[PDB]
Amino acid sequence: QISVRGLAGVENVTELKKNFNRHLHFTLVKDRNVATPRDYYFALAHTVRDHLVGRWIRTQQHYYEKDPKRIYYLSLEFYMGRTLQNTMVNLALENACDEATYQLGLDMEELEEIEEDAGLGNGGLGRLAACFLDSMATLGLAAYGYGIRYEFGIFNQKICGGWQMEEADDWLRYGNPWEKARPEFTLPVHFYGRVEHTSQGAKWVDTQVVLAMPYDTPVPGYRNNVVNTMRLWSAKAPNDFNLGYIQAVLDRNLAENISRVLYPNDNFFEGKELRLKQEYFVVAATLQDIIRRFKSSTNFDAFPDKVAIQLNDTHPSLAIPELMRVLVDLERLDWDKAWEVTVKTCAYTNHTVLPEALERWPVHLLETLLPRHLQIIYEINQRFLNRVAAAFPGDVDRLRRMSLVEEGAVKRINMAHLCIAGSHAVNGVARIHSEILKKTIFKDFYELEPHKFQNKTNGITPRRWLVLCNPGLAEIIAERIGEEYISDLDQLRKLLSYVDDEAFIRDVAKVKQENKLKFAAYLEREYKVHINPNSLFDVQVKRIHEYKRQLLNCLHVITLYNRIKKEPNKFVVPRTVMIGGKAAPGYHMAKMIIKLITAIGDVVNHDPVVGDRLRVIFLENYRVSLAEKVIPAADLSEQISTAGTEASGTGNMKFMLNGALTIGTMDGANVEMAEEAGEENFFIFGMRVEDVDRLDQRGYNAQEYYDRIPELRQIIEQLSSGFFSPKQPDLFKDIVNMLMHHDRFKVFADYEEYVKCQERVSALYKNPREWTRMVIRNIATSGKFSSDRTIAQYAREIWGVEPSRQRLPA
Amino acid sequence: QISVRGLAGVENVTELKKNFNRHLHFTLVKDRNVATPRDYYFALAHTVRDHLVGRWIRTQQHYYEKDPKRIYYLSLEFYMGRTLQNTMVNLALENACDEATYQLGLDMEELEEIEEDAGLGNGGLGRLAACFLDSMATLGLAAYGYGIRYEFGIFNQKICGGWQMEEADDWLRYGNPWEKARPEFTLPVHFYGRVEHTSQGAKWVDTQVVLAMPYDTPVPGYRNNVVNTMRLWSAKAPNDFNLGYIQAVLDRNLAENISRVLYPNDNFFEGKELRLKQEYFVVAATLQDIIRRFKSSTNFDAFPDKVAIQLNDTHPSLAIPELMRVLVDLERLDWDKAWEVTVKTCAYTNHTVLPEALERWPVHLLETLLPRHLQIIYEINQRFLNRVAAAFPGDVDRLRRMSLVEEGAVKRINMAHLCIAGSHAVNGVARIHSEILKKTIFKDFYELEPHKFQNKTNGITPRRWLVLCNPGLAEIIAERIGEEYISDLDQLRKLLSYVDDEAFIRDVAKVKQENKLKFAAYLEREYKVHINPNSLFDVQVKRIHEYKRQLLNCLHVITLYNRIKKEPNKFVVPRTVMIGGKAAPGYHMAKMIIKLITAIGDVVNHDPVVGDRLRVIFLENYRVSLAEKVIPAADLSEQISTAGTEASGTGNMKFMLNGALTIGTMDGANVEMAEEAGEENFFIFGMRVEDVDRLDQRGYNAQEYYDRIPELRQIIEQLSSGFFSPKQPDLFKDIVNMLMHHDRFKVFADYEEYVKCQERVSALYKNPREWTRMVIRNIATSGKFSSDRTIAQYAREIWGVEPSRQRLPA
Ligand SMILES: O=C1NC(c2ccc3ccccc3c2)=N[C@@]12O[C@H](CO)[C@@H](O)[C@H](O)[C@H]2O
Ligand SMILES: O=C1NC(c2ccc3ccccc3c2)=N[C@@]12O[C@H](CO)[C@@H](O)[C@H](O)[C@H]2O
Ligand SMILES: O=C1NC(c2ccc3ccccc3c2)=N[C@@]12O[C@H](CO)[C@@H](O)[C@H](O)[C@H]2O
Ligand SMILES: O=C1NC(c2ccc3ccccc3c2)=N[C@@]12O[C@H](CO)[C@@H](O)[C@H](O)[C@H]2O
Ligand SMILES: *Cc1c(COP(=O)(O)O)cnc(C)c1O
Ligand SMILES: *Cc1c(COP(=O)(O)O)cnc(C)c1O
Repeated sequence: QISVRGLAGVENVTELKKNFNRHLHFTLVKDRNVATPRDYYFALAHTVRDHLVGRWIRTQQHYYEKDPKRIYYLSLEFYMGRTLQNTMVNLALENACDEATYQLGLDMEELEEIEEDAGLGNGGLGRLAACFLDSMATLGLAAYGYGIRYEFGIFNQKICGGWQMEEADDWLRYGNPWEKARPEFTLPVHFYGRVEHTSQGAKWVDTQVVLAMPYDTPVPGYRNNVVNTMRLWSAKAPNDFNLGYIQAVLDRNLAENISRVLYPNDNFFEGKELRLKQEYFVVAATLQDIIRRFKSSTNFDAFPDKVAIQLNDTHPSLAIPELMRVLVDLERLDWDKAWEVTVKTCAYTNHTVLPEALERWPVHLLETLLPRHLQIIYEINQRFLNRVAAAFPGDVDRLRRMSLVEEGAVKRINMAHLCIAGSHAVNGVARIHSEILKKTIFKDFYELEPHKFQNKTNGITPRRWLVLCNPGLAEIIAERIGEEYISDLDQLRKLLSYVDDEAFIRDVAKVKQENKLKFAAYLEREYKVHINPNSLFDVQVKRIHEYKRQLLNCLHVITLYNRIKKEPNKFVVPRTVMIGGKAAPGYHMAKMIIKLITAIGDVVNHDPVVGDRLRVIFLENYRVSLAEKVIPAADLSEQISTAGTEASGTGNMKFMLNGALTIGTMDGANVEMAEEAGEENFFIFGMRVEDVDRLDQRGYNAQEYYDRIPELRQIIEQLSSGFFSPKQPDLFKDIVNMLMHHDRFKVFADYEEYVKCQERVSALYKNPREWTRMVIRNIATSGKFSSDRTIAQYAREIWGVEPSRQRLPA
Repeated sequence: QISVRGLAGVENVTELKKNFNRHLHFTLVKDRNVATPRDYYFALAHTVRDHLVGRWIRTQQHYYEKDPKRIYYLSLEFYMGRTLQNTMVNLALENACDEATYQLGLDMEELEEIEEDAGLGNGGLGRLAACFLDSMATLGLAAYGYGIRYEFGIFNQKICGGWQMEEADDWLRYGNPWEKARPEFTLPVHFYGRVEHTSQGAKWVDTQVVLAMPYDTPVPGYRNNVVNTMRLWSAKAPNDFNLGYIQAVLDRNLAENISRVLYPNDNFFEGKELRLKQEYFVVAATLQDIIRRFKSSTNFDAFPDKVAIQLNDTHPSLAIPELMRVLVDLERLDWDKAWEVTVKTCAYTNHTVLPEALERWPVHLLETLLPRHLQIIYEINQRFLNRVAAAFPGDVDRLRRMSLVEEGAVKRINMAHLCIAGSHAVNGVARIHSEILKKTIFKDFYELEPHKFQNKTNGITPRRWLVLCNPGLAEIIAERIGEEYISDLDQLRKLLSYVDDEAFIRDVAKVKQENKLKFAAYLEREYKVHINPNSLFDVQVKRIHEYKRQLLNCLHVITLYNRIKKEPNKFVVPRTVMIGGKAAPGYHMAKMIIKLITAIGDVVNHDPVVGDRLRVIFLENYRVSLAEKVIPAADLSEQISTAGTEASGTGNMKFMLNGALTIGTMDGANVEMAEEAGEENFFIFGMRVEDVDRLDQRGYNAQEYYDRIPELRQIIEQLSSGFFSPKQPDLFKDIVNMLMHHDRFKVFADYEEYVKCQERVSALYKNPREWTRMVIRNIATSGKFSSDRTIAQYAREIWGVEPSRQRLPA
């Protein structure tokens, strides 16, 4: 059909069809008379994975021969989504497979919808990991993702009576065709025990063993024939484990629990033992692998020339004391040399602002679980604090603040402090966030080692997030400027010369309208609800969090509702307001916000006076595959975090790329997005970071806003009085009480400027042509936010390797 | 190489080779430079399973079109062993694959040794199930095996310091290439709840749901293109299960524990809840499947014309009340009609003599776990006892003895009683055992319903147990009489006309000698121990059990040792005595016997005066694949159970087929074996059943034997005094004490006649030609003990179906 989806050669289609029927028969053991859509999807998945195999083997072979420096991306989360379409895009098979399946009487789009998301992440951090792998493979880097193969990913969200219920994400039930088990590369991991000191140094003994079994998933680069590896570890009990008989076998589950389930907290630290086990497990098994591969090229001076280990937040911070443990206790390097090697090898990305998201592990946990690592951490602290004392003599307070050990009723290790000390590079994930790291939470560290601190602004892969999810927009762009932009997104600037082309204006608005029609129909088919597709699609999708201020949005929505009721016969620009996102199961307030959203919907969507002028939709089970559908359909992107709380954001970027205007605070990458597009082409409102700091000094009194803003007071009274909860009048008292007395995120402070700015959005939408010209200005300046740019900067400025766009042979 | 292994056509070999390299690449994702023997085995396994696929699909298709009566073999155990060689034998691929692998530079025999046993059974009962499936497929019956896919089969046995240690049998670690998951045919199974009575009848409510997910394994018939199915169920938690969050997900393991582990007791009932859950789980899920298939051909009169359900002992006895529950409560048939259908559908094979092996479930367990089933069982009992009262009026004692409910401190359901009442046929597994069922434990039932009681003497499949394990013997037989005997084993009688052929005598003894050489070398390679292969191979392999009297054998062994020491310079026929078998983990006495065996070995095998004249070897980890090696290597088969305790035995048959003479009691199928071969051609010793009964009436006094037999007294004194345990003098006091005061199996009573009969064995072995002529007489009359004969009798006399030897099209 469309050009960026590749060729459908007659040989190619014929071959795909015969291999599809071979797999249906031999692999699935079905005949065509009993197959279901699910079988057809599996037959297709196996057919496509076949084209990965040669490329994967030759790639891994090439890395063994050339021996380049190897990048290890350690993360506890990889939010991969579906693999089938991405594989077809990256191998230029999409049209051929479409054609092949079409001649077998099947609709490929319908088979694609059968694939489960690999939901091994919570949101932004996990998804960044996934975009990174894609960009690492596309830029020909010898890169490996390492993590945990959780049996259960992020829970499936049901809404029952307007409340979130959680169900186990049994993503492996039907099998994962994209993974290859490698039980032959199974490795031991140790826990508990104790430390013996000898003449020949320290010895970690009487440990419990858990086995780590790797599953490899291929990561195809974009049309370069590169296929990198994502290796995920699974926990298995040793066979002499606990070894009356029956109970011993059943207790194997205690060890295997380590890889059972993803912790579902977004920007929240929960200090549980099982989580610490998860962190050590991926670190211990990964480092053994790294070292094994290094030794197949007794001398570790070259280690940092052959190995970069990137830590995705502090979650794998134990890689630092583990690398030391291996080098000092097993390889018998002296401390100072081992440490040099460790620092030159490791680099730490911070993804975190909020104090309650910083990992601070109680010492008694580390003492029991990882006794040698705690000895090593203490030794790191002492040597580190000795350098602080020498540089800042007499500054005893600095010593207290910089210590890796926090004093308290419970002593804790500050894993962030461990990462800065133990890494040659520390970066944040957007310019304003990297500035905040230097000015506030890591000021002291910055003053000691200024050279370590960098910025690497985040990005998203334009393969999944343009070509894949929005083929029609990719196409009209490729019509004017060619295909090359897909791996070089800066080329979208060339679209600025089409900003006054009537035909391009028509095509951009046409694609948007088709995306809306298609998403609206998706809502009817799968969830029986009727949206006006000529309305403005106002969408806020991201995890449910106080700092992301879904509640500010709710206040806007209720304001529009009250304005319509006061003046029912006045014209207003119609909106479909859609909010979606999961709340962490233990976050009471996030769960209340979801409930308020659905409660608002029940009032607004059933008011006859409102008509189709205002609709409020809670989008259930927000995940990667739903993002691929709703983001191309959106007109307005809501990026409305309180200034200084969103480290970067990446949703923001996905929307800019996909033809929606942004309403947002000067937070995270919003700042850079506005700077790229021009402030005139962005709906910026509200407090800056500096304003928030001024408000904090004089004290945030929410009451002042309630007293001065009648529209706002009206809303608080409706919430309190049970306008939105007739049967439980007091349902939302916790929301009111928090907004009035304990709002860390200053929702009321931004309320007035948000409502005003929302009016400017409405006014522009009234003028389709100028709306669309502004969209073009956004798409055309979104180049910077390619994860290819991000990864090239990581490669050049941290890892010391040169990216490449040159294809391996096919 | 040899003829019964099929053709190696040039097309066929070329094709096998290319498919082996395709699977190595595409399936295993390896290149030839990094593959290990294990990869090669997997590539071969996938290549061979490919030839099963067409046959499996067409077979299952044919059964849907022809709609024959369907046989359901329900068992908690299927002791399958390895699948690769059996598949090749049954598809006539063995020589082609040999040739294909040979030209790739690989040794197929070495790849075969990499396959794990599927050890989903304890011994005889499980293995009979496996032989049955093979014979059902070979005889073209529309037959299905149903059971549980245990994650852990029978434990691996290590000997440490002469003691059994158990390790978890992680048979699935590397994947099972022979199974196909069918998660799409997942079915619910209910537990707990309670019963509500309504107007519309009884309702089972508030249940816990466990899902049953089927895995299908193909069962190829012998060269007929039939491929039947073995369907094994796995337990999965529903996704709303237990649904803080983390703990709920971890507790899914409670439900999945149902299919986690095989209970490792041989002829012993252990009344645990988890075992009862296993029994209901396979029954509930299987019956849903049976019924679904029946309904795709509201009227159940035809059900018994379209369905036979065979119960492998009482383990799936709940099929009877479950079938009633479905017919009465869900299908709303009246009781009497449902019952008729149930009786005509079900048939019960008893495998059990020993009182401690009979299943008697406490009522309080059934009350909690399966409340409706208990109501139904009680209703069955009442109606059954009403028929007893009418037939035997006034015989109140008979009522007590025949009740399904046993009265006691704890009330119990006698599952055997439930099976007789609820089945149209009840059979034992050898003539003498079926006679004992009619004369003692089920006398009362026999007098009520004489027509229900049958004999079906056991058998073994000559494919695994001759062709596969002993190709050289198969070949010399095929040289004289052709190939047809492999599916018609009665044709071995034709070998009687070769009993005085010098060339045949030479070939039979040659094959035996080659098997011994090969087994001896296997002992050196894998277990570093040096056996004289010119010695007589005296072997007793079977589970460790007091009733099987390994201890009698030990007494013989110690007697030979003491005779050598008394008269060191006298000639004796050299022996290698090998005993192997697992003990149940909780069976203290079985574990002591193993220890005594190794203790005897430590004395005898290190005595310089003994030389290579006597060796005692404990064969570690006895299992199906070890049986395939040692049974062809044996000269003397030890079948020495106390008369009346071995229901049948099947080891006995495997040895007769493979060219060993039998020393045995008139127990089990030993009686029929002797009758077939002639008593002159068998080493029969010891008490008959009648003798044991006489001894029981007057009282078994072990002391009398100890006082009258000096040789025996000497042995008891050595055991007591620590001759065999120098560092722990009293180690074996529990063995002595049991033999002297509490021997249920009357070891001393058979001692004298056993030693005498062992002397006759030694004397015959001194005359190779006459030894071998006797072997020929044994092999030649072993036809009856084919499981093809057994299954044909089940088909004709119980299931009402006609077997067939006609091939499906290829
Ligand atoms: O989406 C994100 N999640 C986390 C984060 C931080 C700490 C955690 C601790 C425990 C568990 C999960 C955690 C997740 N940080 C985020 O990283 C994205 C990628 O840089 C940024 O775009 C987001 O602004 C930022 O919020
Ligand atoms: O389950 C399996 N997955 C793959 C496989 C093959 C190629 C791939 C290419 C790309 C990504 C994933 C891939 C996975 N091979 C399989 O290995 C199992 C263990 O060896 C076998 O039991 C399966 O029959 C076989 O199908
Ligand atoms: O090998 C056998 N195991 C059992 C058996 C009986 C009751 C059980 C109860 C619980 C668990 C396992 C059990 C096993 N019976 C046997 O069946 C074989 C097949 O008919 C016979 O040849 C054996 O003589 C007989 O001993
Ligand atoms: O793991 C698998 N086993 C088989 C399979 C195919 C043919 C067979 C023929 C006979 C016996 C067993 C058989 C098993 N197919 C597989 O199904 C998985 C689930 O659909 C896929 O993920 C695997 O990639 C694929 O290899
Ligand atoms: C990109 C993405 C996120 C991160 O979005 P933010 O708006 O930056 O919080 C979260 N979840 C999913 C499913 C995504 O695709
Ligand atoms: C045949 C067989 C048995 C049964 O042997 P008996 O001597 O009848 O107890 C037990 N275990 C294995 C491995 C077998 O192959």
